Amino acid sequence: LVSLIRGQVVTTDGTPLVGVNVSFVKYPKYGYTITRQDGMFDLVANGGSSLTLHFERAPFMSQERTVWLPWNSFYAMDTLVMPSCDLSGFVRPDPVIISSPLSTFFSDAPGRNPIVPETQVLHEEIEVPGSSIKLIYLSSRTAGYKSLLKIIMTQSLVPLNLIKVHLMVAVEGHLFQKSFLASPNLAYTFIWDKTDAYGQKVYGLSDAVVSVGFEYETCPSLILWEKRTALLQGFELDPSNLGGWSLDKHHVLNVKSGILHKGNGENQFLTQQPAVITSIMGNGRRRSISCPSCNGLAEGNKLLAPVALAVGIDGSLFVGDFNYIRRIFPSRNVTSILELRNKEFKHSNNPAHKYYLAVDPVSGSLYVSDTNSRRIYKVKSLTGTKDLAGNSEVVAGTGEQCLPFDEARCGDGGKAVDATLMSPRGIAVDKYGLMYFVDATMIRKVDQNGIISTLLGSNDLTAVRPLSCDSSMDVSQVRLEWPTDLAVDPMDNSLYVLENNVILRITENHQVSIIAGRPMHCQVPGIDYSLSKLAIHSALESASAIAISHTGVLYISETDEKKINRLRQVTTNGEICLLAGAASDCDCKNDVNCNCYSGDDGYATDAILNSPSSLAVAPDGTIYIADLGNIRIRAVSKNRPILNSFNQYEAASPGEQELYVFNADGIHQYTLSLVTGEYLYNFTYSSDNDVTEVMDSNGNSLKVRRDASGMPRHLLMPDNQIVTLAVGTNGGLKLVSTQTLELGLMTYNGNSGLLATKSDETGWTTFYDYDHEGRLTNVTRPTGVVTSLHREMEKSITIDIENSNRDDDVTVITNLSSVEASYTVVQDQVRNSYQLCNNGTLRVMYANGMSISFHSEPHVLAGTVTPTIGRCNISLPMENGLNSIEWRLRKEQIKGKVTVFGRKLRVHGRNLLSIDYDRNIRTEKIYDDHRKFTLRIIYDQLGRPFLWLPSSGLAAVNVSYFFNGRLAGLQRGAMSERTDIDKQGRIISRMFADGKVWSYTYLEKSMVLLLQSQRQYIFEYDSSDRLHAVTMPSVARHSMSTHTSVGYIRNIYNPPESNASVIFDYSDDGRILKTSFLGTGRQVFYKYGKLSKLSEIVYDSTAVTFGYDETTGVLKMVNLQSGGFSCTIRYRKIGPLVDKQIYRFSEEGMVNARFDYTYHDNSFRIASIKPIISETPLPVDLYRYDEISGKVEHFGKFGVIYYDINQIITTAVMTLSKHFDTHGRIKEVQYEMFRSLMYWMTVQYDSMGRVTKRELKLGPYANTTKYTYDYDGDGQLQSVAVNDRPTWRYSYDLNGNLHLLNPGNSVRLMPLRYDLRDRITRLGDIPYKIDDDGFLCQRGSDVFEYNSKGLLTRAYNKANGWNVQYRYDGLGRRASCKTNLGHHLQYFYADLHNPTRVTHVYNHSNSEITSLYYDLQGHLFAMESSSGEEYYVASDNTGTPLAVFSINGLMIKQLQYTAYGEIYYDSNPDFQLVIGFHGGLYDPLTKLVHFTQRDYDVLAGRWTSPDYTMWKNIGREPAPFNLYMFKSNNPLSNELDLKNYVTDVKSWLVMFGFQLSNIIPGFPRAKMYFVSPPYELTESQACENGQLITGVQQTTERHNQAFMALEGQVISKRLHASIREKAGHWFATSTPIIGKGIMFAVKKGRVTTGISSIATDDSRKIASVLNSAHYLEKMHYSIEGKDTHYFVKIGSADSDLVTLAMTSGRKVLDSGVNVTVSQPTLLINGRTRRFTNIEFQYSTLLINIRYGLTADTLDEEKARVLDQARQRALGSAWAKEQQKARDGREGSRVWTDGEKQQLLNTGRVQGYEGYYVLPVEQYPELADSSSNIQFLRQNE
Ligand SMILES: *[C@@H]1O[C@H](CO)[C@@H](O[C@@H]2O[C@H](CO)[C@@H](O[C@@H]3O[C@H](CO[C@H]4O[C@H](CO)[C@@H](O)[C@H](O[C@H]5O[C@H](CO)[C@@H](O)[C@H](O)[C@@H]5O)[C@@H]4O)[C@@H](O)[C@H](O[C@H]4O[C@H](CO)[C@@H](O)[C@H](O)[C@@H]4O[C@H]4O[C@H](CO)[C@@H](O)[C@H](O)[C@@H]4O[C@H]4O[C@H](CO)[C@@H](O)[C@H](O)[C@@H]4O)[C@@H]3O)[C@H](O)[C@H]2NC(C)=O)[C@H](O)[C@H]1NC(C)=O
Ligand SMILES: *[C@@H]1O[C@H](CO)[C@@H](O[C@@H]2O[C@H](CO)[C@@H](O)[C@H](O)[C@H]2NC(C)=O)[C@H](O)[C@H]1NC(C)=O
Ligand SMILES: *[C@@H]1O[C@H](CO)[C@@H](O[C@@H]2O[C@H](CO)[C@@H](O)[C@H](O)[C@H]2NC(C)=O)[C@H](O)[C@H]1NC(C)=O
Ligand SMILES: *[C@@H]1O[C@H](CO)[C@@H](O[C@@H]2O[C@H](CO)[C@@H](O)[C@H](O)[C@H]2NC(C)=O)[C@H](O)[C@H]1NC(C)=O
Ligand SMILES: *[C@@H]1O[C@H](CO)[C@@H](O)[C@H](O)[C@H]1NC(C)=O
Ligand SMILES: *[C@@H]1O[C@H](CO)[C@@H](O)[C@H](O)[C@H]1NC(C)=O
Repeated sequence: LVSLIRGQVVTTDGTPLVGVNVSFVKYPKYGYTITRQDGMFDLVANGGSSLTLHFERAPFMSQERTVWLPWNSFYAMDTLVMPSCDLSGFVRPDPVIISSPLSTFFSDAPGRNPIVPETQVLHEEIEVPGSSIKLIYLSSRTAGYKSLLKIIMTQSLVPLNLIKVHLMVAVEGHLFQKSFLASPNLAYTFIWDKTDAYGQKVYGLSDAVVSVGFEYETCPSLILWEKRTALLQGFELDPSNLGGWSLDKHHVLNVKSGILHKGNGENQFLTQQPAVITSIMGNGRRRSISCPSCNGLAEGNKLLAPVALAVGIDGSLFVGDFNYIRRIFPSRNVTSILELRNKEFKHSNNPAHKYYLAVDPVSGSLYVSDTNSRRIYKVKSLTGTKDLAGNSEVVAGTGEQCLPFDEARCGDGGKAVDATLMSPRGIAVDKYGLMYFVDATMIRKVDQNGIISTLLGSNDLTAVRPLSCDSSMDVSQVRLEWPTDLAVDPMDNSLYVLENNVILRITENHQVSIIAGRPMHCQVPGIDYSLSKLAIHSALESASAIAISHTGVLYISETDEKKINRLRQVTTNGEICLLAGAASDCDCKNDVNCNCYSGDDGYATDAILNSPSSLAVAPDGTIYIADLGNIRIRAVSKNRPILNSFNQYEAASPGEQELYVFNADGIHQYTLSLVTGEYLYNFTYSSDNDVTEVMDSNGNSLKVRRDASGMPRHLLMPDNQIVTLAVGTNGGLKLVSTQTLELGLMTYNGNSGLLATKSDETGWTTFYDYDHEGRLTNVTRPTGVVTSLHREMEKSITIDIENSNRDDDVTVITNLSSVEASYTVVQDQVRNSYQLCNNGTLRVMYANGMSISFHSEPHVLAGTVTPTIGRCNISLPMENGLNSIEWRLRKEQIKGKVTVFGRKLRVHGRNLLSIDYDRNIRTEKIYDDHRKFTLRIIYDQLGRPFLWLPSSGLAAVNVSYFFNGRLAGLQRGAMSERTDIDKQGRIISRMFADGKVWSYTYLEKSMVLLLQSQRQYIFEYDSSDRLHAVTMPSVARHSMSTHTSVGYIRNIYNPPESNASVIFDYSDDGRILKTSFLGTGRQVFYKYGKLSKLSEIVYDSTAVTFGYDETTGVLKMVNLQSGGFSCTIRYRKIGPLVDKQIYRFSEEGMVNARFDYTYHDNSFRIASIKPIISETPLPVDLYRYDEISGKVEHFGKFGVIYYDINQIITTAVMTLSKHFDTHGRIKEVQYEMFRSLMYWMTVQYDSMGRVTKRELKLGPYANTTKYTYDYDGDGQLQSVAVNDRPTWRYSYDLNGNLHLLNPGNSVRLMPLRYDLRDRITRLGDIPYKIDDDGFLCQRGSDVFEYNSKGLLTRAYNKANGWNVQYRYDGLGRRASCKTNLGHHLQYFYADLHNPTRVTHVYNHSNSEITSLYYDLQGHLFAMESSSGEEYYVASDNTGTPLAVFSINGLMIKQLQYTAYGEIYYDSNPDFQLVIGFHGGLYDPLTKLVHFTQRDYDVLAGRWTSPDYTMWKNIGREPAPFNLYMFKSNNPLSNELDLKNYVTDVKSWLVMFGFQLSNIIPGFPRAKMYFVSPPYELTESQACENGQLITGVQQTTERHNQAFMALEGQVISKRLHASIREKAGHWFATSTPIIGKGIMFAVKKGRVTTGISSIATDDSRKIASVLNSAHYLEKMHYSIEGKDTHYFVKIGSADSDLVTLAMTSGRKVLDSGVNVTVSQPTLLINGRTRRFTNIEFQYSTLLINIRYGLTADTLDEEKARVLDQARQRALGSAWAKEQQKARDGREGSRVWTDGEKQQLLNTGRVQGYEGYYVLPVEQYPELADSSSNIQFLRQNE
């Protein structure tokens, strides 16, 4: 094409000349330029060919300079200044060039984590109301984000004579020059502003030319130069033009650089993807020698034998097609230009008849050199004349072969035409027009005059020295053995020789050196470290051809003709890698049944070549291969989108299942579904190509209302809502707002475009700091938390990530090479490795020992432009640990259009599942390979799934949509739930299939949910749709608030007319830190360690530690320590899988346990469990599975049969048959023993899935009992009839409290009483007591002791004389139960998939172990004793045991329960059953059923504690609720949820018994929990999963998720409006003390504040006072409900009092913040002190500052706050102890009658004092905790 030249002309000193006439003459093209004051010359010339330039000046010598021009680039010419010394064996410069990585990383959740560590990028977002389209900010899409180039020119060792080092950097016309002095480890970092020489923005990717010169003391005039190329990222295109922000769905394609810039922040550098191979000439068949119809199109045109290739100055490819020389024009047409009369059809593949081509860059002359004719020819006419046989002229040679020892030296010194040649081989023509050629074993020159000479002069055997491995010697010392190909480097102007599998370089200074290949001089032990990526250390296997690109890249052809047929690439850095040609399993030359032609229109590295003979590099950088064996010319091109028949470009995202359509200019037209082919988004533009409308598939249009210049004004949302956009004078988006909400408020750093601040409606301001390079260095939050990023750019780029509040330091190390980008994420000694290879492979090597390898293939629909993960190879650290998953993609085309898109999932060559989409009928067929499962998903005209048609006669699921595409209703047979919406899109009605209607009324931020029973719930909201208050039907108002605190976000819930606050403290990343119950003082502290995983849980006097392995990072230990008692759980793992679980106890009587696990070969499936309880080995339980479905076929002694969705559990003795209805609900259970029916149950449901009828037969001879259930207007259980006779009646409060029941078997109707907080107070005559935290305290004479974690530690009754104590493990599970009546049991959890499931019970009274066996629904069905006894359990639809049968099929126990779980009949009370009502642990003493997180009272029919986490989502999903009610007062039916409407393939598969989790490693296992497990338990399972801190970790996750995706499209199953959710913010935000626009940072306990433009004057006053203060770390407490934080200031308060404009008292600011100035006098440990005290307070948040002058000020305040907290802890502990004595309850210590009386009268006991159990020195957070205090006398 066309190139641009730019250079400077200077004098001797360095002054630019004001008058130089720069001239150039080439073909008919003429031109000249005259330099100005700057001394710069700018010229336009044709690229590729060599151009000579003349310079004219008056008092200076007129000089000429010839240069090799790049094809279509901006050439920066060397500076012009207006020979005796010889450097041989001197050290050449070997620079290490490190470029800043490409911005390929982005965030999956910019709202959760905006930090991209590796590229130091800020990825932010703004959610807008009325649309799912977001506004995205990416800090790399700015002017401030510069391109870096670290050039390490010297190492630790400097050559002795080196004095000066010179540097040159050439980027887009710019020429940077700098001189340095010789120093060890000398480096310079070049910064590019992404502009050209004219100050214009450069888009995409650019090439930099780095030149390093070495000046020696021996010769100061000459400098040893070395040229290297580097890739620099330019400006990213801005598609949306919204003040530096983009629309989430709006993309742009850079057509020139081949980059897909997605609006969501995702950048796809398409040219950096695997290279593509295509056939440009030939059809694999030979043409006739006469060449008939050889003049036409190149593609498919028959060849004979392509032996030579050369690219002309025109861009034409000259083909040495044996007999004829054919020219391929840029128009892709072929014309024969020369016929060689000495070529015969027989000698086509003969090496003796092989000739070589070369193009002269001065004049486009083509030179031919035939080895057989012993001459060199020049083609006369390159257009081809009539007589083609005589279109050549002799350049060199007469035709006769001269003898090796010629006297006249084969005509040297004279004319080339008259001279004689030995055997001419490879030819190359220099920049100056000098012709070079290989003549037998030497290199000969043919100059401009026509005189022949010898460069590498042979026969001088005396001066010849063997080839030096490291140093470079002169031409005279070099001897050549079998040289073939020759080429000139268009960047160096050096000559490259291919000689006996070694490539050598001849510089312009006649210096020879090895560039590629390993000679026998230093073969072994030449290199001790062996394998390396360098070309010098890699041996060449039968090399045949060489080619050099204009960027100095060397390509080497290697052909063995048998199996080795490949093309390798050698980059400027000296690294060698495979470019094309896979290793063929078949012999191409010997084997007759062989095809060595494949891979065309696919990836080059996968393709199989056959005998490559010649290479040539095209103007665009594509490599041409003379594939002689396949009679074709093949092209290895950069991966690029191709213009289709419609003049459009197509790119795709397989992960999002989207296809993007762009016009010829790369402007985004449409987004279609990659599966469905239906339009998802349509983009319309203005005349200036500015985006004005985004129209989705549903008809929702988001209009961008613009100005005539394209300036954005506002967004017109699909609901006709206006979102105001205010762009600043710097061009940056300043404000995003609605008529009520301020969605975003942004400031920028000058005109760089770098986001300085970003605020939301809550007033939360985040501050961003960058370095001079525009890389993110700090992120400061209003919590005072700072995230810091530090870069160290060396041979490897290291980024250090630190947080001010945590010790979780993360470091990312990046090593970029020719083959791969290598990443290492380090957390202490735990190292995770990631490798992103050029072939498209992503390899993860986890610290745990497991490795995952994702492999890319071209997409079947989108082509080579989009690689897809079609293979996944997993490796576990074990004997048979290799696993493999495969996705096989297919297509069906009718009339050139896609009809069917098929995907098949395979494991070890077997089909598991097939997901096929038929575009004609709009159906998605999901089917099994063995006729077991079939599901059809029907899509509507808008491309939305609306109907799910399953097999086995199951009820179909169908959905309704509103006009805007939002889900309107769901239906599954007779069951349906519909909604109606406002004009505002708010739900106004909710209709159920039973006729139940809920109304939703909206009145000024308040919502009123009314039921037909006239029960009313009022939800009061914020502008941000977060709850302020909830009024219950009882008219009791619950209140909530959220506020930014110091180091966390505090969420407060206040019960009605109470100050007993329930607080949930969350970190900035959304992790729980503290759970507080201010009513009694209950606290749970959560700590996170160096691996960013849970490290400690502290509550009361109990400390739970989580130990991780120093190297693997896996959870090794969980240790609970509560004084003397210790409970330790230890794990051993095979990668992330548990293979050993140990239980250890410190207690005297308690027994230990061990569980050994084995896994099935080549899987993640558990094969066996071997238990050892109390050093007594138990029998091994074997697990057998179906390899196609993951179905458990055998477990222990039980066998499982699957038919449709029904299951049969069999043994030689028993058969348990479970029958399910069309809705997947249990309809019949049939338990048979010895071919006789022992138990049968039938369940019948109403339209809504409520149990209406249950028939039960308990025993083979017992009668059948019929139970009928009736529900009230709200679906609450009203009555229960036994054989059509009313037996039970239930009634409820307006709040849903059960206030009337028939207890047990009684006819009597008993009333239940409640308080305003819904806490029970009475059950008939029996009084109940619930504490201020909401926990069960007393039931008449029964006393209950619940700890801070909400676990029952002790329960007793002094009157009835019974006492029960419980012990728990570190994961919150009940470990033991011990009574004063002899009972002592221990519980174990051996099931890895169900960690809350009690699998084994150790009984201390008989020393026997009971093994519990559960069915596929989780219900108990069998038991096995270590004594040899076997029991068979009959369980109901809720998993409640109703009957037990002996080993001989005899009913030994029969239970009858009420609807709420109270036992009224027991045939054998002495037979103790561990599992009770609803599958929990039933206690006959307490009458409670224990589930790991909550306890259930069977007498009251409610939970013993509230689930305060309900408050988190009740605002988003408003519904009738009660904190204590059991299953919405429907205890026999499965809880009603939207999950009952099966709208996803994985959920349909689960129903059919399929367990994809067992066959697809990593696939999510379906959760089988009634009660949600505690945080630490779910965390202990998920901690083995890969972290997501860095960008490479997030890239890996995208690969994992895209591989596990089943359906082509998934619906958003939500019948509620989408709410903008913040991390750790649950409720309506309280006004912050740290105002909007104020920066607040707490680094190592030191406070620093900053101010932005938007900050108010009163907010700046608080900032000024808080600056330079010292925060009392870990010493912040909840005092009288207040979130009090302590600070100290060393100096006088005078300066700060002037700022506050006050002297003393209280002042109220504009925000409402209270400022109190006082001078208190404190008495701490007998020491009196008076100081100034400034207090800042808003609602519960309180910030206190103490002023001092001494250095001990911080230490004195620490001693003051701890003593005050000690007084609070002691005051509370003694009060609680006195209350225990008053109530008649058992105290913490055993007191005598005198001690007890002293406590009752005074409040304290003489000689006794409260001491900390957990030391306050290590646990300062427990300083005010009364539950951490123990009363002891001085005897200890
Ligand atoms: C942890 O370990 C603990 C052990 O350290 C463990 O506690 C022990 O648990 C077992 C099993 O539950 C207890 O044994 C039971 O004892 C029952 C009490 O009966 C006593 O009183 C009677 C007087 O009224 C005596 O006649 C009777 O004597 C019999 O037992 C003696 C053994 O001590 C023996 O030497 C005698 O020869 C004599 O046979 C005894 O002293 C007892 O009732 C009970 O038996 C029933 O249950 C067995 C299964 O558990 C059946 O195999 C057996 O056939 C019995 O069933 C019948 O009775 C039930 C209840 O009435 C009915 O539900 C049945 O349908 C059935 O009824 C039919 O048959 C009757 C005639 O047999 C007839 O009258 C009916 O009309 C009907 O036709 C069992 O042996 C043991 O005492 C506990 N030990 C201690 C120290 O606590 C604890 O459970 C473990 N915990 C966990 C969680 O695992
Ligand atoms: C699911 O499909 C059924 C059809 O099988 C839809 O039911 C129809 O609903 C209309 C009212 O909208 C009634 O007039 C028809 O009589 C119903 N058809 C029959 C015979 O079932 C139903 O609306 C769909 N459900 C949802 C929520 O999309
Ligand atoms: C909830 O309110 C009660 C009553 O206002 C507070 O209890 C009082 O606290 C003061 C100071 O500690 C004592 O002098 C009183 O004797 C207490 N009254 C009684 C009878 O308890 C209580 O501290 C408040 N709690 C919270 C969480 O703010
Ligand atoms: C600023 O301080 C005043 C006074 O301490 C707070 O007002 C008191 O609020 C309580 C509880 O709402 C009332 O019982 C008192 O009667 C109020 N006293 C006065 C004199 O107003 C006020 O709430 C504080 N401001 C904020 C936003 O926390
Ligand atoms: C290329 O060759 C075809 C014959 O195969 C001919 O029809 C066409 O006109 C040619 N085009 C050019 C570039 O002259
Ligand atoms: C920002 O981070 C760097 C990390 O090298 C640190 O040196 C610096 O003190 C930080 N500054 C702020 C704003 O805390």
